[PDB]
Amino acid sequence: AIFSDRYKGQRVLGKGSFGEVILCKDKITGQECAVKVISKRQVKQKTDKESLLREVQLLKQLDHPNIMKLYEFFEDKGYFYLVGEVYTGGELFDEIISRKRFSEVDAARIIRQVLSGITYMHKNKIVHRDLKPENLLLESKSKDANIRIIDFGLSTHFEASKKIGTAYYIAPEVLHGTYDEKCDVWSTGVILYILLSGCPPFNGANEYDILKKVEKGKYTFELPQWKKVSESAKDLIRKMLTYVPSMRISARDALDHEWIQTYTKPSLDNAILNIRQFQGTQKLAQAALLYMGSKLTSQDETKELTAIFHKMDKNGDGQLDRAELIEGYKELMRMKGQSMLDASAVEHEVDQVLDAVDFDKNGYIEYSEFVTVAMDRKTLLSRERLERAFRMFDSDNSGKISSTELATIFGVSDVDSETWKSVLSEVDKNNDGEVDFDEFQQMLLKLC
Amino acid sequence: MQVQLVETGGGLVQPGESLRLSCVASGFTLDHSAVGWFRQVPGKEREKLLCINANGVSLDYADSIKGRFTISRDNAKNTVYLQMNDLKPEDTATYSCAATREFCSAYVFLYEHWGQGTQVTVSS
Ligand SMILES: [Ca+2]
Ligand SMILES: [Ca+2]
Ligand SMILES: [Ca+2]
Ligand SMILES: [Ca+2]
Repeated sequence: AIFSDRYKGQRVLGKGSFGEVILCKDKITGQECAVKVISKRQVKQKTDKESLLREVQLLKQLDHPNIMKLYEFFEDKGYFYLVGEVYTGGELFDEIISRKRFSEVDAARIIRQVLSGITYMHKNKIVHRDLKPENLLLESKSKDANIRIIDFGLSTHFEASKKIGTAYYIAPEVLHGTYDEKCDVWSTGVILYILLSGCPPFNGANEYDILKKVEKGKYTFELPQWKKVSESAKDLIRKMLTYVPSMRISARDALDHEWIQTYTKPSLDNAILNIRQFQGTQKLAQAALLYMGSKLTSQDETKELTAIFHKMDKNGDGQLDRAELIEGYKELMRMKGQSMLDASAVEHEVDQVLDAVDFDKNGYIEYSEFVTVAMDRKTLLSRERLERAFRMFDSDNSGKISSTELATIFGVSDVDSETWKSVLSEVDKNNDGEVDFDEFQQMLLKLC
Repeated sequence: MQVQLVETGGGLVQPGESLRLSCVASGFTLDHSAVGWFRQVPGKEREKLLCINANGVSLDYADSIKGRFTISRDNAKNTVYLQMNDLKPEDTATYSCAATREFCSAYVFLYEHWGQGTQVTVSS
């Protein structure tokens, strides 16, 4: 049972909480697979080895259209290799925001697939615990292809050490300690909630606040977009989001619910908008943040940032790359108050996360992107800088930002061409065709 | 005066020839400016070509112009140069230059003080 003789590694594919996904080619069978590489040094193993191996064997025995099929498992002296089938379609929410129309029917199909997979896995007595939209992938880029869930049953054995974006979906019983499979349902519920509103039912500025909200267990449907949503869906959400597990609806029961039953043979535009805002700011938001960072800093800020950036830009090309980011990281953090005693590997890892704040994805971090990093969001997106920015964008001072004004500030000046119209619409909540300060602020602060 | 960049050196040339373009700053100095050259073909969005910081050079464009175009800098003469070699019928377009503070960006929209540019035409 050895990896190198069985599979061949090529290039990194995706980012996982427990380990990193890499595309691999097979020696003898000549097929492409996806391997999750988990580090014994980086992550802790909760259960003993034999238990993990047993669970993995059971997983290798299993098969369902809505779960990630697990082919092989390899244990290296240093690392763990978890081999399964490949996925090219990417995460679900991205595909959702890619499309123009999103109705309760689509969400019903999605949740049906999810709950089907969940029901199968529960039939074999397996619990995910950590269920997120990221764990929902599409096997192919083809439209209306079905969903496959990944990292099923791995959470029980591993606990990561890196942590905001799992608090939205975690179940109260999981937070309090011991739990059963129904926690997954709760998680699914949360997703469904988002799917219909584009906002988390339990929300907060940071992990602590979000966890406070979910632990309190209280939530509402007061948001305006819920007026566009049928009552049955809200009822199903209520049954899924009950604090006490025994009273909570099971996955199998939920699969036969009235909502999912009926809606599987209007458009929730504000919802999908809020999903786009939720997701990576694939919007006017990135351009606005970059503009604010590069052009709207005070003299002291510009001086300090330019100085530090010069110190980190070793070859002086005007870009920061992986190596320069690594060599300059500890000193940058030393500058930002917050790490002398930092292991080279976690330094490379955090440097990689910052490489995930590389908006244009050219592989380099510019000065503007760098300003987002060096300046905490509290300062860069203060009330003052936001107001000044909005005032700059709003030339005629009407109180709203027009498409033409956006085209004027940072524009090739194609007001038509559906460029600026599409870019505007992604932020235009009330559909007046303009951006008031509320929407600008919500855009840059991910607020609802 | 007011603040703008002016381009010169635009003309008609045979394929495979060489041409030199100039960008002069009026109303401000290039001392703290990173200047980049961009080419726009009619009905197409502006394309990053090259950029020079206050000092160093970056090849922003796709590698189609790599090794053929050089960007130069003379602060005293307030001028940025673009040396174009081995011209192709692919290269004919409007060439203009823009400036951002200190460091060369790779987002077109962070640039300012755009110029009317110069017509560069390669024979067909
Ligand atoms: Ca560099
Ligand atoms: Ca970048
Ligand atoms: Ca206005
Ligand atoms: Ca509006």
